[PDB]
Amino acid sequence: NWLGGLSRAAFPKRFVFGTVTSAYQVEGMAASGGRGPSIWDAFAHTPGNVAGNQNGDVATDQYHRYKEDVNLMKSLNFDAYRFSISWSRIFPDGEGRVNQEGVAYYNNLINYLLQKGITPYVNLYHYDLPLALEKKYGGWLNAKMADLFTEYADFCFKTFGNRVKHWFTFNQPRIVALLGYDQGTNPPKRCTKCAAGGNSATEPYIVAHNFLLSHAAAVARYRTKYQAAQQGKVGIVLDFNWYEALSNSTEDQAAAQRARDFHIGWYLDPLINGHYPQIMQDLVKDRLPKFTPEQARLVKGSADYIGINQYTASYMKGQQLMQQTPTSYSADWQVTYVFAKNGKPIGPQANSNWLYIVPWGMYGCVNYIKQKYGNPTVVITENGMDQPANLSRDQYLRDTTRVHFYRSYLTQLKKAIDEGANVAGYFAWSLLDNFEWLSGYTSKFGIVYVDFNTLERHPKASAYWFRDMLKH
Ligand SMILES: OC[C@H]1O[C@@H](O[C@H]2[C@H](O)[C@@H](O)[C@H](O[C@H]3[C@H](O)[C@@H](O)[C@H](O[C@H]4[C@H](O)[C@@H](O)[C@H](O)O[C@@H]4CO)O[C@@H]3CO)O[C@@H]2CO)[C@H](O)[C@@H](O)[C@@H]1O
Ligand SMILES: [Zn+2]
Repeated sequence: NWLGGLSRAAFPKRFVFGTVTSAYQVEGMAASGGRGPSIWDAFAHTPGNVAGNQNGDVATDQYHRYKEDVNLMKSLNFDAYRFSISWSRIFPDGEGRVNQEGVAYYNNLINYLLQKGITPYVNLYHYDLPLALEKKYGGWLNAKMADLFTEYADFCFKTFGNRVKHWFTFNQPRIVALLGYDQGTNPPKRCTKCAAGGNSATEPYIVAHNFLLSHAAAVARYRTKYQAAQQGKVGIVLDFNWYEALSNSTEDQAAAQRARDFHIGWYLDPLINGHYPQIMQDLVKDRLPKFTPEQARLVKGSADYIGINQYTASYMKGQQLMQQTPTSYSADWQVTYVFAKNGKPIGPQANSNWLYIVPWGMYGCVNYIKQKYGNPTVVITENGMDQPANLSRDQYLRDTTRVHFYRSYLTQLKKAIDEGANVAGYFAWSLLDNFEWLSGYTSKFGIVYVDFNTLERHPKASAYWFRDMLKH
């Protein structure tokens, strides 16, 4: 049967199911309603940066249509919605003056969600640094971000936290560090060779450290000032793709473990254990910042739950660890990616070249965090796959591959939960086809189709799959 035995009965009592968007990717009204620009507005408006020179000026226009989109998610039997607040829609300059029209939007959205029985899970940040903060402070290169982010977070707690009980600070700080400061392909476009400046060997580590210190500072503010009255929770969202040793050789098994540590341990060891992974300390040395005892104690235990964005898996091949002139965060891992074993690909690709469909990676990741980190509370905060551009509406709606994707991946998550993993919830990326960063509107991740000419919504087969699976 097309549910493959899945239903709410197959998951723990009170397990949360939701869908996900992010502000810049869906809201639109990027330069209206008092919103100031983010680094993504500037980047997207530069010819050549985004597929087709597209941007998020209008996106899906959820700003005007949010009640339609909330009605739809409720009709599909989801319990929750993960979205983000645009920092520059609240503070157009990232600090100082509040945009009251921006505040009213998020109030109206949160209030409508609650009216319809949908739980808001709110990200404070999803790549969209106010452009004014980038220009004035140097963004995440500046330790002052901890203060700036904490004052922003404080405002959001004060204004929405009587209603919002489930917060996240950041989304995929690894991707910000990697693409913004190692490869220099997302804003601020920094890297060793880059026109904007940078250093691929040092800046990614500086950025990650500042995200960890800012997270900790915002959570300390929540706990000391807001928690007693509001009784909510604050976590963080981390990407984790699975790495499987290519063979059972000592060097391949080591390479796979190195990859895990440089990918997810980079953030989880500080958040769980109060220090960076030992291998990163050993290999990155002076280029890895050192937490003071006081900082490490602020960071450790600072996430009420760990959000994991889980998409894909790779095989890892090792090598003897070499003394190397430092070049980049990526090269520091000393591993070789491999995408076939025994002459067979690890899985077929979705539209995005990096996205290999490997449902057992979901089990790998969840089991791994269970066994390594003392079984912390984990929320699967994104999981999904994309269709290519230029299909007909009916081709988009017959998303048989995405249906198979969700059934397989959710079966593997169920496998890990049944083995004892402390997973509290699962969220599909995305509710709607949207602005997919460098891919623009050329990558379709939604369970709901969006016609980008007319802005009409049409639920795909995968939306109906969820509605059937999730009926109460
Ligand atoms: O895209 C959907 C959604 O997910 C969230 O972010 C995505 C990013 O949008 C996407 O760019 C990112 O891609 C990663 C990928 O996961 C890695 O596997 C891949 O690894 C590289 C490695 O860096 C190279 O050194 C090596 O040579 O090859 C491999 C490629 O096979 O690196 C890419 C970045 O290039 O994946 C994220 C999720 O993990 C966001 O939250 C959401 O907003 C996005 O829309
Ligand atoms: Zn509109």
